[PDB]
This record gives sequence, structure tokens and C-alpha cells, in this order.
Amino acid sequence: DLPVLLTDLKIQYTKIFINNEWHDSVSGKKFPVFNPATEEELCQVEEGDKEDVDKAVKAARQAFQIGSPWRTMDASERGRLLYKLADLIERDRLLLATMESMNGGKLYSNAYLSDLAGCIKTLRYCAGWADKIQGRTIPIDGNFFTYTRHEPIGVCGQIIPWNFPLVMLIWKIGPALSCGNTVVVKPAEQTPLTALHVASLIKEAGFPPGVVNIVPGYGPTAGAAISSHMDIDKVAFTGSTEVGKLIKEAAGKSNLKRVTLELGGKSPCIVLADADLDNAVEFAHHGVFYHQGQCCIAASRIFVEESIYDEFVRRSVERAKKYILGNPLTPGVTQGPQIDKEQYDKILDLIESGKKEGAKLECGGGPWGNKGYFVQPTVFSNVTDEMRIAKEEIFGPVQQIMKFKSLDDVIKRANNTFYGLSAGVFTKDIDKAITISSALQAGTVWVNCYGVVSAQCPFGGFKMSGNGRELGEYGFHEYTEVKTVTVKISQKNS
Amino acid sequence: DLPVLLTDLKIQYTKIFINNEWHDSVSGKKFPVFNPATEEELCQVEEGDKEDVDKAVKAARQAFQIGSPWRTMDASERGRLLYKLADLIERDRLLLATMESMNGGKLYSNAYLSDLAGCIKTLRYCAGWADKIQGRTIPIDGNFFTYTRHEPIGVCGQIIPWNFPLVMLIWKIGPALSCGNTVVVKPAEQTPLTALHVASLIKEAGFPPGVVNIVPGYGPTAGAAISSHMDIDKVAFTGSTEVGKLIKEAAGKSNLKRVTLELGGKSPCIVLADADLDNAVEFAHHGVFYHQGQCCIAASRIFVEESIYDEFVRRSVERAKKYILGNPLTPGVTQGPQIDKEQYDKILDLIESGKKEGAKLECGGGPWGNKGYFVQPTVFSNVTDEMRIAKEEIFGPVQQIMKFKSLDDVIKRANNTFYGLSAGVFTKDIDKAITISSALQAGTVWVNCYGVVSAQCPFGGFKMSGNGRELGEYGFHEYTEVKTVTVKISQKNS
Amino acid sequence: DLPVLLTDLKIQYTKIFINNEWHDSVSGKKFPVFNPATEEELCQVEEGDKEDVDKAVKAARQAFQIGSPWRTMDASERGRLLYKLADLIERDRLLLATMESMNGGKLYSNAYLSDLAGCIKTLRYCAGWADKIQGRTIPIDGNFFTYTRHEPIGVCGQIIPWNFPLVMLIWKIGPALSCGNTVVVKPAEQTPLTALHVASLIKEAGFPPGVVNIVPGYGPTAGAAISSHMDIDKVAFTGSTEVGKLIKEAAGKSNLKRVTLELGGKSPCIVLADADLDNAVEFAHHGVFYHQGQCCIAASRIFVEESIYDEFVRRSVERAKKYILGNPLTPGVTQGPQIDKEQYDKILDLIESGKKEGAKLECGGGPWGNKGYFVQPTVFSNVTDEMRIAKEEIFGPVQQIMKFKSLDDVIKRANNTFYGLSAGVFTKDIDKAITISSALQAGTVWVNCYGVVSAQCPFGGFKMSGNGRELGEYGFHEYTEVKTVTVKISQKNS
Amino acid sequence: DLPVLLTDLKIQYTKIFINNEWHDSVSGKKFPVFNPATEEELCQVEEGDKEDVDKAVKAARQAFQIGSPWRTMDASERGRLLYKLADLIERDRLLLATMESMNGGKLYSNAYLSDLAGCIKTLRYCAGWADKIQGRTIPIDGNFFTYTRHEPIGVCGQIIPWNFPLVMLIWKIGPALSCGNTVVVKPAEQTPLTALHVASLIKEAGFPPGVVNIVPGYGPTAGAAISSHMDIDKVAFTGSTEVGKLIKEAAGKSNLKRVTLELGGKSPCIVLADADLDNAVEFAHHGVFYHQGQCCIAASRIFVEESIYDEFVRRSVERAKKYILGNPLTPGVTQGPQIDKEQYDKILDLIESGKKEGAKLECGGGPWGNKGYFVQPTVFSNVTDEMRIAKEEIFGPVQQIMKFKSLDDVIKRANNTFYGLSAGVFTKDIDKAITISSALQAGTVWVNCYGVVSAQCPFGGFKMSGNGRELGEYGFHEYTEVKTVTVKISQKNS
Ligand SMILES: NC(=O)c1ccc[n+]([C@@H]2O[C@H](COP(=O)([O-])OP(=O)(O)OC[C@H]3O[C@@H](n4cnc5c(N)ncnc54)[C@H](O)[C@@H]3O)[C@@H](O)[C@H]2O)c1
Ligand SMILES: C[C@@H](Sc1nc2c(cnn2C)c(=O)n1-c1ccccc1)c1ccccn1
Ligand SMILES: [Cl-]
Ligand SMILES: [Cl-]
Repeated sequence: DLPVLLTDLKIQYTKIFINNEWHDSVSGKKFPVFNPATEEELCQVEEGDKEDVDKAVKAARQAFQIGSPWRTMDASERGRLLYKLADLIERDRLLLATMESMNGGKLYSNAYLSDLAGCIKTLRYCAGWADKIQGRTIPIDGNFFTYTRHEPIGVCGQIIPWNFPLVMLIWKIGPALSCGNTVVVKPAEQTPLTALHVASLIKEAGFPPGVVNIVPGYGPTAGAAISSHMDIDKVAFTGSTEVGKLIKEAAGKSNLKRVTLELGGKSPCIVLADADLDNAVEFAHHGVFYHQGQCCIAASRIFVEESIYDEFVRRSVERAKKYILGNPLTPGVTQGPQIDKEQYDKILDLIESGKKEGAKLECGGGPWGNKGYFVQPTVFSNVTDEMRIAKEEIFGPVQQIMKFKSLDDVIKRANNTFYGLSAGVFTKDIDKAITISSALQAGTVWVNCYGVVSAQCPFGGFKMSGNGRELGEYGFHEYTEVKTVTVKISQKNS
Repeated sequence: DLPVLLTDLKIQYTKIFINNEWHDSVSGKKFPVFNPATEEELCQVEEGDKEDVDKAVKAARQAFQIGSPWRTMDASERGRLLYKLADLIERDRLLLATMESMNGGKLYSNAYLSDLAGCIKTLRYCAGWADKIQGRTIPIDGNFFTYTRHEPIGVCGQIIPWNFPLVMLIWKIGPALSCGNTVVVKPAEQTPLTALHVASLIKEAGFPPGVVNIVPGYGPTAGAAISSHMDIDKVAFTGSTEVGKLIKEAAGKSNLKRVTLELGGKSPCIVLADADLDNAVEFAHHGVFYHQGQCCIAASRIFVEESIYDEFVRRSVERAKKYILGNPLTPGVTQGPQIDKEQYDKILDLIESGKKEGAKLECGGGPWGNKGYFVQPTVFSNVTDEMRIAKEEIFGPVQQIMKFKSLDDVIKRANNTFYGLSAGVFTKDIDKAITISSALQAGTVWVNCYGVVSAQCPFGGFKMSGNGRELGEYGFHEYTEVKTVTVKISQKNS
Repeated sequence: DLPVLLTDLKIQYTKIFINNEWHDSVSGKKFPVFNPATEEELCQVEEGDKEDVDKAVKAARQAFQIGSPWRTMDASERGRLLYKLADLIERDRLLLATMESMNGGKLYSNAYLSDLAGCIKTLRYCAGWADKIQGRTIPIDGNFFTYTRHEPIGVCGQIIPWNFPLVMLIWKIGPALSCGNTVVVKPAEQTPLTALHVASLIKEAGFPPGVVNIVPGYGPTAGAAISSHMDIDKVAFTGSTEVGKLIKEAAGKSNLKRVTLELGGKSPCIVLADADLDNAVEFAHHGVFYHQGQCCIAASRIFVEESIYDEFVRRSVERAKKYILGNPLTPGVTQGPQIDKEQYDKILDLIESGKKEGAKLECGGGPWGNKGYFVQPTVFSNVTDEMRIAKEEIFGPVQQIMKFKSLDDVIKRANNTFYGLSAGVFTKDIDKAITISSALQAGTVWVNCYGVVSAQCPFGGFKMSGNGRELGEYGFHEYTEVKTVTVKISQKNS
Repeated sequence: DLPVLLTDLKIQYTKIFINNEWHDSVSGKKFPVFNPATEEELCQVEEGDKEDVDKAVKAARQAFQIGSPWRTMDASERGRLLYKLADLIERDRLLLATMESMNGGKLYSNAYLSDLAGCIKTLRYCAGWADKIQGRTIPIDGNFFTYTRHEPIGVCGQIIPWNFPLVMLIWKIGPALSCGNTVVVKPAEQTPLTALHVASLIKEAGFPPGVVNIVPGYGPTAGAAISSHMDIDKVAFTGSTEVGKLIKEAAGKSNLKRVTLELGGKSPCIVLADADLDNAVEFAHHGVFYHQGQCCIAASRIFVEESIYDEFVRRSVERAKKYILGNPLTPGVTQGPQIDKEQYDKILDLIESGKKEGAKLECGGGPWGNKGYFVQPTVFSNVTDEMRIAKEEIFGPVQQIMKFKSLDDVIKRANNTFYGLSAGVFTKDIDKAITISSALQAGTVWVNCYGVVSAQCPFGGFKMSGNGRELGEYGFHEYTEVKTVTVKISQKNS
């Protein structure tokens, strides 16, 4: 069942959020926010820059001070607040799913059924950890009592992309807040709206002021101020490789802040001759086409064993021809637009490189419509490893299908990339599932499925797809700072 | 390569071991120890009884006192001592493998290559844990500092069987000593010799006196004194269900000591039509016949899908006809004797019940030789679920093979037992491996193998096969006692 | 603030709860439930016996079957249900706090502010663990893939006392249900009412039928049927040592079910000369007098250093003279009645033994009122270690105060008991806090406080105060059963 | 007891170590290695540069390949090899302690009794972890089986300082090798000799070729090649802040390799009026003067409460006047030289700034001797927070002592630094110990001691003292890469 908002969406929250109050930009400047489906301005939002980030950090630092409400409150109460924020997002699900769709070009049914559900479930997951973050007592050599405190780090700068605005906000703030950090969030300039609504709910839920601060604005201004800030203890980021590089450099030059990045992928699937063929086709298809291909985990290289390759290509092409393009709010629409001009241009340029480099165009290969940044769903077969479409993240509805005959060789080809976010293995054989998944240099390997993401699992890249893990037990480690306390005693006993 | 002891085995250690010294029994009585292959007495050993156990417990209690060497020494030094004991067992490997074979009726090549290697590796594993046993710091509600100490329990009584004398000694003392407990060990009356040699090495390695005490003797005397002792904090046991019951009752009536038991099994294998047939035959065969069938994990019910059942039965029978019986010290001998008369009698009685109840005798079915407790390796096909050989632990070289056609039904049949120590699943299908292994009520489930036991894995029973786990990270929990320390403070911070 | 129920309490739930429906007893018999303050019957409740327990176990077994809703649902949804049950208990807090007070003789302000808050917070804590109960992947020797499943155990019988009916219900069902077990709960015959209300909320919250079953009734009938049941996998118990012994024996003789017990204490405090005297007096006082002394953790031996002993005794006596006895529902009443005649008789008998054995009666020492099982708050000074009041759990408002001069000696005296549930240490010295707390053989040691119990901490006894731990990360281990799955692979890699 | 090498030290290992063989530099160039006590050349060593690092990385990559000996061997055997390397270092303790002293200007008794013991114990600690590095099985939403592999990362570049050459080598390679990584180590140009000896023992112990590669050489050449290498997965570093910054930038610009740094400190002690004064004086003294002040953890700001300040200053000054300078190999010598000219110059420049800025010179304040880089042990009192000696890491025998009157204020002053490696708290009060240690932004806080470092504890900086932790359970996380494997199944059960 797919309920809808029964009156038109009214945008209310357009300001910078610091110390639980709404601020105008220091400069006074505002910037437009667009609907990618119509190319029309939805509203203007206060443009945060260095001076606004500086205010947010000061508020975040003050909220983190020893003796403050956020530091002294029970861990269990930090969890209570997170479960309350999840209840409120659940309350405003229709509103939030609609705003997400409209601002982000995101199909409404997915926004409502997947993104909103993921936000709610991830917050509830992170809430449960708050009073289960524990240190150790350690049987050190000598007459000492040694324990560790897994403290919060402090002020965490969190720079967020436009492809999953709300989900990415919750992935960042959920763990950070559960561990007792304070945060300065910079949403994507394309998609600040859902973040600012959530900030209203952070106030309503009763989080102490300055625990969450939200500074909408642009990357080289507000983002760079975060990356280079002398009093931000950690920056976490999801987005491009280029910006990731800029962030680590700025961090290195400023205060050696802790950095975790999640960057692109060129995630491969390996489909063995014994694979459930329909299952492999359907998961690989959704693996590459989900949200107009605008997923870090996009299954953008699909290697299929020769004897089933032509059948795989045939079935995949027929699957890609079934989409209905248009406004992501209209029921029955199954493909929305790309987020903006820059991404639109990149996808089309890469599609053209694929034609020019001699890949076989099975379907699509051009733009669509009189308005909106729509790209036809596009399939290429006979793709080889040195083509631009085999090497570069497209972030569009563009599927690459390749044949292999040698399993040793295709593992090498799958691993022959600076990326490593994820991969997929399709086979019925137990030994092959285990050995192949172990050999792939990828952070998540799916077996006979793809794109299965849940709050209980750590998620992150190998190699230049990033560093560190998010979510799961393991992800919570990177939002703590370990302190060893060692006390001289007269005599220790076991 | 299989080296041998180049001179005859001379038995030296025959006394009770308490406070690192050799004691005569309080009574003055001694008991015979036999070689099951010849039925000849090897030596006499001091017979421990209540009074001797009482001395051992007093020594173990004194060694556990706050301020004592064993309580105050570095955890890392407890580990150092365990690695040294492993070095010494490695030094005396030939001696120990020979003594084990001679006293226990255990094939020498297995005693040397498997049992001795298992002892050495398990001690080294347990050594590594000593200074990695850690408590927690806990973010309790209110203004308090709360930590936990995972302390040793105290004096642990450890009652050991005759089928793996040395391995079972190390499985018991390794974890207990690594966690900082002191122990009172009662070896099987049939097989005290290797334990007393190891006690000599415990002295030589430099363990503080009274940390390990070894009281050879009988079950209703020395064993019952341990189970009912008012100052033994925990009893751990491997052996019969009957004795397990006696131990828990005695424990319940005395001082509510912590009890962990490992008892029989009637461990089932399920062989699917798609299984690698030779692999399944070879592992199921070794699964049931290992050490003359005298293993808790014996694969004593083998369920095979109808379409491959007759082939499975054929191949298994030909495998069982390949043994050479005789003295377990002679190279090329592949089956030694059963441990003693009682076990011999039980096996033969159960073989006769199988014939009388209408099971199909494929091979074997009687005794062998003029001397030693030898039983022919015996295979029964067309076994049904209400036969004695399907329900009762045989502890002999007696293999039961059964057909099934419905997978739902055979899972039910495999689970239809009060036992639950282990099981095996043979299939190439990923989904079947996972779903079947999850559905089996068994402590260890092997997939496309059997009898794979290593120090890194917890091991223990579901249901009446016992309680608690041994070895692995998880096993170490049951040799600690958790103490929560909660300290009032003026103000806590995260 | 202390709100109250604005209309009279109407009792609704009086039946056996099995498969989410209300059953009459098989026999047809019912038993009375009394208010200990008035000695008047509140209502009649269906009397569960063996036949009813047998129905509950069958329902619990069916709900635990592979493929059932409770086994297949997301762990996170098990958690969701527990958070919902906590929301409902919060909704009915006034009702439940009132019923608890009326049935249990429990002061209403404590019932409302402490017990109800503890139930709610503990359920929310246990909810958070559900989808964080994890196994391991293990680098076993040889070419194998080994993982562990921390499965639920199965059907858990849970036998509950009358002193904290609601808190004890939640301590039992919260962890068990979070781990995915099904339960058969037997509330105390004195106090079934709050449990049956909670069962109504279990239905309303939407727990699958047969996941929680509640069989009110008596100990030697319904309780013994649980302890001796051939298809209950684990029994957990809080209550007397005598019954604990009966449970382990019955368990041993039947199906070797896993048993965890929490039994009495004779918990000591050690007050050093440098202690904050008022702090130590106030915590030791509340430590022994809380809930009419009817707490397992009662601080029933208080050892005070000679130089501050007379001042400690003086201040404690004046503190004990400040109570107002009467109906626990009336605002300003600070001491309610004892639960029943048996406990009343025991307390008074023990008070008389203290007078006869030459302890110094400072205040109290007799009954109070024309109705209700009230005992005057009683203080004894100059108590010595062989008096009955020094050795035996009183479970009444009876405080024992003792002098010491040697710290070595008083640690010995504090440890000289078969009990070991808890202890308290009062000092300003860092080294003394650490060394004394380490040396005490007690499951929880408080430093400069007492009776600080929270859901994040494991809680349980050393020695004859019980086995196993409840709550905290550590407590969740005892509601799982570890299964090792080891899969043969062609080649493993690190 | 302090044994000595009975014949003169002969230097043997002077070459680059790659694939367990000794290589000349590609260039052919060699560089001198000096004894800081005499300023005399000990030998010439092959100078590694980019081309040699490139060879080492290729060897390390080949050793890490799926299917290789190092990837396929049992975890327990990786541990076995580490325990063997520790046995060999123990065998060559005299040799290694002597070489360390001679090359590093390190007192021989400390080199033998502390450094060598630390190497041996840390290797044995890391050995014990190898087969206890475990992933998880995770109860993910939906019908999936999800586990994690904590794999090794891959090729780890490890850049090592000159102050603890051998200890720092073992701190780096022990965890990395235990987790299954391969390494490219660059020792300090000042101190390559002990590393090259250990490489000989790595060969002798039987580590597969290319698992450990050692490239001696200079920082901007060999070091920069490591930091900027496109096929090194992680760089770990201990040294200056400046180089740390260079490493993160180079890493950022090249392949976004994982970086962990340990950098300087300006570690403060807070001494309360109630502190054991002699204990605080002795630990603070050794805290700042250990190894000629050339420790990252140097207690280089000592804040003492006014009422005991003059007594503290008096006792500290008399302690500092007791040293005997000279050759670190001569028995009775208690202070050796600084490592080299650059460090010598910095210390003397900073001493002069302290005089010029108006700090009170109590003793020392100049160079010593005709040869060697000796600095007199120097104490400054009345130091204020804006002096260079209060702000900058000296890395010399220069002690700063300061008064405070307000505890709130001195915590602020202690935390008022971009550093944060460690701190010390001296008090008898339980509450003050806990609250102060919690409030200090430092990675290790010692209470009533200082400089207590053991293998069981994580160690690392807050703020610009670095990122990540070394040693302890927690440190092992940063030498793994987590892979989530999620497998579609037909139906999951709990
Ligand atoms: N640990 C605690 O918190 C606690 C709680 C209650 C009582 N006690 C101690 O026990 C003493 C006696 O009190 P009690 O008699 O009410 O406690 P009890 O142990 O008899 O009763 C507690 C629970 O055990 C059940 N029970 C009784 N007999 C049983 C049997 N044969 N088999 C199975 N279950 C049975 C009861 O019905 C109740 O549900 C008290 O004076 C006190 O010292 C301790
Ligand atoms: C209400 C308390 S429990 C509790 N609180 C107590 C006791 C004495 N004083 N106080 C304040 C006591 O014995 N108990 C107790 C302990 C074990 C078993 C039964 C009762 C609580 C809080 C938080 C979480 C879950 N429980
Ligand atoms: Cl486990
Ligand atoms: Cl714990």
C-alpha cells in the first residue's frame, strides 16, 4: 500500500539551524533549490558559508563541553531521543517522502517505501546502541588497574550528497549522536530541504541545543570550511573521489582531523553458468538502474559466463525496455530524472564515449523529454575493460555487460580497478560462492542478490572507494575515541 | 612422517599430584591399569578417594587466595606458562603418544599425529587468551562509574573420560588455567598415565604449587567427592548421561556449584542426492569409525536420499571391509581394541539387538581375536528410527545407514532425539546447506565434512548432549565469574 | 511528581494466558490473592498445575518451530515488539503501579517511580539488543569456513518471586524474548496480578501467539512441573536457596535443562574510618531497609571501623526511627507490610533469636498494628558472626551492625558466607576501593553507594547466591545457544 | 641482573631486505650510520630510494595474493611464526640491546631490561591474537545470511622513528603480521641497524618471502615514496607533526590509502595537594627525563597545586641533579646523548627561549662534554602557558613546572593544546581521579603513575597527537578491512 499526501506540499524550513534556532546567513545571501523533473525553482534557502560554519562549530563545541547536558545525560536517554526522532520521522513520513521526491527527483514509491523506512529503521538501530557502547578492563602487566573509555570524539563535520539526502543524513547523524558526538551537517546544495525539516524534528524531540547543527550551502565554501576547520575533530563524507581528495588534503593541512570517506564504485557482478538466470538478471538490473543509476553501489560491470551470455544480454535488454519516464510523484512512473545538469552532461558524454569506443548499443543511448534531466535507460553489450564506460563511474541509467570464459581471469578483471565498494556473485555452488566472495576486493559482496543494505551491517569501501565503515556494530567504532586509564595499585589480583 | 620411540616405554609417574609433589593415597590402596589390546596390567597407580580429593581442594583453594602467586602474576605470565607446558608436551611427544596408545587402545599414528598435535595446538591457543580476557566499562544510568571484572571462578573440579585422555585433560585445564582458575582433575580410572606425565611437566614448567592437582581414582569415590564438595566452585565433565545426571544432583544438593557437561550423541548426517558421493561416504565413514567409534561426535545415524542410497551403502560397506585389527602400536594396524569389558559388552549387546530387531547386517557383527577387547567393524543398512541401534549411543565401530525421501521428514527424524552434540550435511546447494544447518538442533554442524574439531571453535551440546561450550572465544566465558563494580561519582561524562 | 490513579482499581485479568488467549484451569480450581496490608482477598485467580503447564509448553514449543512467525521475523521486529510493550506499560503505569502496590505490599511511590521506571527502561534496553545479538566468523585450522550462530535456546521456563513481581517478570522475559526464545512464566502465587495485566499488553502489542505464556499457580505444583518438564530447554529462577536446590535436582533428573538461579544474600558492607560517614549511613540504611528488607541484595551485615562505629550506630538508629507504617497506597507512608504470614513469622523468629543470642536491640524488635503483616524497623548493634541474624537471610526490616579493627580480618569475615550476591565498600581511598572490591567474593560491589541497579549491568551471585548473570551485554549470553557451522572449502584465505 | 655481550659487537646486516634476500640499492649508493655518543661512523648501509621501495611493494603485493602461502596458512601458524620471532629476539637479546644502545644513544640497561623485554612481550602478545581475529554473523533484515570477514588490508607501509627503533618496529609489524598483512618498513635513517638484524631473524623464523621487507633510507626519498605509492593500502607512522602532515597529503593525492599517525605530545600532569608527593615527584621526573626526554609521552608540563608547589620544585630539582652523563654502554651511566645534531640544536634553542622568556632556571641549561650530543638535565620553574617551552615539544631533558590554584582552570590549561597523547593525575581522592581523568583530552591518562605502557592497552593520540590506536584488542582493528558478505536464502531463522 502506497498512501499519499492529501494536500500540496508547503515548504517551511529554509534557514540555517544552529543551537536549535533558525538563522539567516551572515552574508544575507540565499540560493535557489530546484525540482530536477521540471527544472523549476521550489524555493530559496539561506546560503551558509565560512562564517556560518564557524557559528555552528562554536555551538557544537559548547554542547560537547564537559558538564553539559549532552555529555552528562544517560546514554540510554541519548538513545531515547533517537527513538523519538524516528517516531517523528514516521509521523511525517508522507510529508518527508513527498519533499524528498520533489527536491531529489526520486521516485515517490521508493522514497516512501525504501528511503523513509531506511531512515526510520536506521535511527531505531542507532538508538539501541547508545547505552551498549562499552570500553574494557584490561589485565595489563604490573600492579595497575587499567580500563578504557570509548568516549565520543567531539565535533563531527558531516558532508552529505544529493542522491539519498535523508538516508545519508540519518546514516551520518544516527551513529554520531548515539556515541555522544555533536554534529555540523552540510547537505548537498541540490537537496537541503528534507534535512531542514528533520532539524525541526530534532528541536521537537528535545535534543539539547547545538547537538545537531545544519548549514546548507555550497561545497567549495561551506564544505571547505568544514574540511579545513581547526576545531572540528572529524569530517565524514559521501560523494566524489575528487572532493574526497580535497577533504583529506584540507584536513591534513589544518588540524589532522579524523577523516572517513565513501566515494564511487565501479562495482562488478560475476554470473556463473550455473546461476539462477532470471534471479541474476533481475538483481543485476535493479543493481545498476536503481534511482536512475545514482547509487554508489551501482552494478556497473556485469561479467557473464559465455555459455549463458547472449541469453543474459537478451533478458536484461527486455527488462530495460519496460520503464515509464516522467514526474517521480505520479503513480506508475518507474524512472525519474537525473539530479542536475552536471550529472546529466556527464552521463550523456559517457554514453557517447561508449558508442565511439565500439560498445554495442542494445537500447537507449540518448536524452528524453522537453523538460527535466531525463536519460533513456541504456544497455551496452560487448563492453571491454579499457572503455571509458568500463572504467569510470557513470552515475546514470547505463548498464555494461561483458562476457568471460575463465574464472581466474574474470576475478582479476573484477578486481582490476582503483574502486572497491561492492560486488555480486551469482552461482548455486557453495565452494564458488565462498571462494569468489573471499577473493573480491570489495566491501560488501552479495551472493545471489544485490543492493541489500541494512542497518545491522557495516558498509564501506576497499581501496579508493573510501575508508572506514558505516553502520553495524563495526561502524560505531569510528564515532568513538578510546582513552586508556591506568591506575597504580598496591597489588592486583586476577 | 611417523617417528617412533626408540626405546621401550618406562612408566614413572604413578602417584597423586598435589601442591606439585607426589603423594601416596591416604588409604595406602593402589589400583591396576591395563592395556586394552593385551588385557595385561601395565602398572599400579595410587587410588585417590574422598580424603585425597579433600587434600587437593585445600591445595587448590590456597593457590587461589587473594595475594597468592597465581592470583597476582601477570595474565601474560599465566599465558607464558601454558606456552611452556605446550613446548614440553612437544618435547615429550613420542613418549606421550606411545603411553596414550598403550594405555588407551588408541592407534599410535592418530595418537601421535592427531591427539598430540591437538593437545599442543590447544594449549598454545589457550595461552594466547590469558591476557586478552577482558571486562567492560558500562554507561550505566545515573552518576556512577561502572566496570566489570571477568575474574576466575576459583577451584574447578574436572572429571575426564578414557577415550581422549590427553586431549580431554588439555581441553579442561587449558581454558581454566588461562582464566586464572585452579584445578582438581580426576582422570578416567582406565587412563590415568598420560595425565600424571603431564603433571610432571606442569611442575617442570614452573606453575605455582596447587594450581593443578591430579587425583587418579574411581568414579563413585573420587568423582563423587568432587561433584559433592562444599568448596569446589565448578565441576566440568565429559562422559555418560547417567554420570552427568549424578553430578548435577550432587552439585545441587551440596553447594550449587556451576556445572558444565558434555555427554553422548546420536549425531545424524543428511546426505542429499546432489552430494559429492565419495566425499560424503569417506567423511561419514571416518565420522562413525574414528577411534573404534569411541567419540562423542560419532556419526551414528546416516540418512541418505533414496536415489543414491544403495550406492552409498555399497561404497560404505567396501570402505569398512578394509581395516586391519591388532595392537595399536604396530605400523599398518588401522583398528585397535575397545577400552574395556563394560564397553565391549555394551557394543556386542547392541549389535545383537540390531540383528534381532531386523536391521540388515552388511558386514562384521561379532568379536575378534583371542585377546583384547576387539569388535569387528560393523555396518547395518535399512535401520529404522525405533531400533535400539538408531536410539542409543553405541560407542563402538557400528555404522547405521537409513534412507529418506522427504527433506522435511528427515530433518524431523534427525532432530527426533534427546541428544544433540553434532550433525553433518552433504550437498552442493548453497540454500540447502544454510537452511538445513540452521534447522538442525546440534551444537556443531559440518557441511560437506565431518569431525573437524579445532581450538578456535566452541564445542558443545544441544539438549541432553550437555550444557555450555568448550574452547573458542565463547568457551572461555564459562571459566570466568563476572563482578560488576559500580562507583558513585559527583558527575559522569560520556 | 507523583500522580495517582483517579478511579478505583478494577481487577480484570485473572486467567491462565496461553497462545494469546485466556484459559480456565484444567481442574477448574482457582486460588485467592490477598492484599498483605489488610489481609483481605482481592480476587480469585485460575490455579495452574501440571496439565496447564503442559499446555503452555506445547504452545511455546509450537511458536519456536523452524518456519514460525517468531523464528522467521526480523530480529529488529522482535525489538520493535519489545519497545511497543514498554510503551504500553508506560501507558498503563498508574494502573500497574497501583496494582503492584495493592497486591505486593509495595509502597506506591517506589512502585511508580522505581519499579515501573525499571520495567520500562529494562524493556527498552532489551529491545535495543535484539538485532545486535551476533555470532562469529572464526579462522579455524584447515581449509574450512567456520561461523557461529547465537541462536535462541528454545522454550524457557521462568519462575518468579513476589518481592518485585513486575520487575522480575521484565528481567526474565526481556532478555529471553530479545534473543528469540519463547517463555512459560510462573508468577509467585502471592502476586500474579501485574503479570496477567502485562500478558494483556503482550497480546495488544502483537507478539505472536505462544511466545509468552503465563501460568499462575503454586510452587510444588506448577513450579515443579516446569523444573521437571521433558521439553523445557531452560529454567531461570529467583527465590529461596531451598527451591533453587529442588529446581536443579528436578532439572538434573528430567532432561538436563540449562538452569540459572538467583538466590538469597547476606550482603556485607565495609565502612572505613575515612568514609563519608553520612553518605555511608544513608546508603547502608536504604541498602538494608528497602521494600521492607525484602530485597535479595539487602545489606544485612554492616562492618564499621571501631573509631567511627558508635557514631555510625547512633546515626543509623536515628534514621530507622523516622518511618511511618501503614497502607502502602497512602501518600507519606514510608513502610508497608511484609508479603505474607510465612515471611512475617520468619522475621519475628529471627528477631527473637537476635535478642536471645545477646545482640544489642537499639530500636524496634516486634510486630505493629491490628492488621497487615507489619514488622517494626529493627536495628541490632554488637552483632557477632555466629549469631543467626549474622548468618541467615532475614528478608525483613532488620539491620545488623558490627565493628572491626583489622581490614584483613573484616574482608575474611565479609567473605565467610556461602552467599555472595553483593557487597558495599565505603572509603575515600583509591587503592582501598580497588583492592577491597577485587577481594570481595560478590557479584556486584558498590563503592560509596549501594543498591544501584541498572539494565546496562550484569547482575548475579557468586557461590550459593546463584549462577549466571542477568541483564547487561553479559546476561544475554545465557539466553542463547551457540552453534558452530564448519564448511569444507577448496582453499581458504585470510 | 644485567648481563652484557662478552665480545665486541660486529655489524653484519647492512643491506635492503626484500623477498627474504639482501639487495644492494638500485642506485648503488650507501649512507653512513653514526654513534651519537662518539659522533663516529659505525658503518655504511645501502640507501633505499623510490626504486627500492617499488621493489619492496611488488614483493609485498605478491606475498599478499589470493592463494599465496601467507594468505592460505592457518591463522594459528601466523601466530606460531610471531612467537618464534620473539624466541629469536630473546636468543639475541644481548646482541640486540647492545646494537640498540650503540646506534641509538640509548642507555644499555634500559635497552636490555625495558626495550628488549617490550619487543619480546609485544610480539608474544600479537602472536596470541592471530587466530582470535574474528568477524560476525549478523541478523540482517530480510531473508539473508550475512557474515563479515575481518580480512587483512594488504600492503602496509610503516615509517618508523629513531627514539625506540626496535620497539617501534615490533609495535608496527606485530599487529600487521598477526592480522595477515604484508609490510614495507622504513626505519629511521639514524637507526636502521637493529631492524636489519630482526629481518635476519624473520628469515630464520621462516616467514614467507615478501611478508616483511625493510628499506633503510631517508625520509623525503624512501619515506615519500611509501606515502605516495599507488599500491600501498595503508601507511602507519610515528614521528613529527610536520611529516605526519606531509604523509596525509601525499596519501590523499595518490590513492587515498588508510593513514594512522602518532605524533608529538605536550603531555601534562596535574598534581593535587593531597597527592603522595614523593610518588608524584618520582613518576613526573621519569615521565619527562626518560631516554633523554626523547619520548612522545614526555610529561613536559607539570601543574602542581600552590600549597605543595615549592616542595615539589625543590624535590624535583634535587632528583635532576643526580645524573651521570656519558657513553650509554658503561655501567652506572644514567644519561646518554641526544640522537643527532638537529635534535641537539632544537633542545638548546628551546632552552635559550625559556631563559629569554623569563622562566626560572633551577639547574642545567647548557651542553655537556667534548663529544656526543649531550645536554645537561634541565629544570624550569615558574613556567607560564605562552612560553615556547610550555607550547612546543622539546624532545630533550627539559622539565617544565607550573603552579595552579583552581582545578577548573588547570584542567582548561592542561587541555589548551593541539596535542593530546597522554596525561597524568596525582591524587588520593577517588572522585577526583575519575572526574579529572574523564575530562582530560588525552589518549592515555595515568593515575598516580606515569609512562606505564603495556601490550594489552591501546595507545594513541587525541587531536594533533595522531589518529588511531596501536596495540591492545582495539589496535588490531586498524590492521583489518571489514567485508560484509550477504547471501540470499529462501527463509531465515533466528
Ligand atoms: N532472591 C530473592 O530476591 C528472593 C525472593 C523471594 C524469596 N527469597 C528468599 O526465600 C525465602 C522464602 O520465601 P519463599 O518461600 O516465598 O520463596 P520461594 O523460593 O519458595 O518462592 C519463589 C518462587 O518459587 C516458587 N516455588 C516454590 N516452591 C517450588 C517448587 N517446589 N518448585 C518450583 N518452584 C517453586 C514459588 O511459587 C515462587 O514462584 C525468603 O525468606 C527469602 O529469604 C529470596
Ligand atoms: C527497579 C530496579 S531493580 C532493584 N532495585 C532496588 C533494589 C533495592 N533498592 N533498589 C532501588 C533491588 O533489590 N532491585 C532488584 C534487583 C534484582 C532483582 C530484583 C530487584 C531496576 C532498575 C533499573 C533497571 C532494572 N531494575
Ligand atoms: Cl561464538
Ligand atoms: Cl561484562
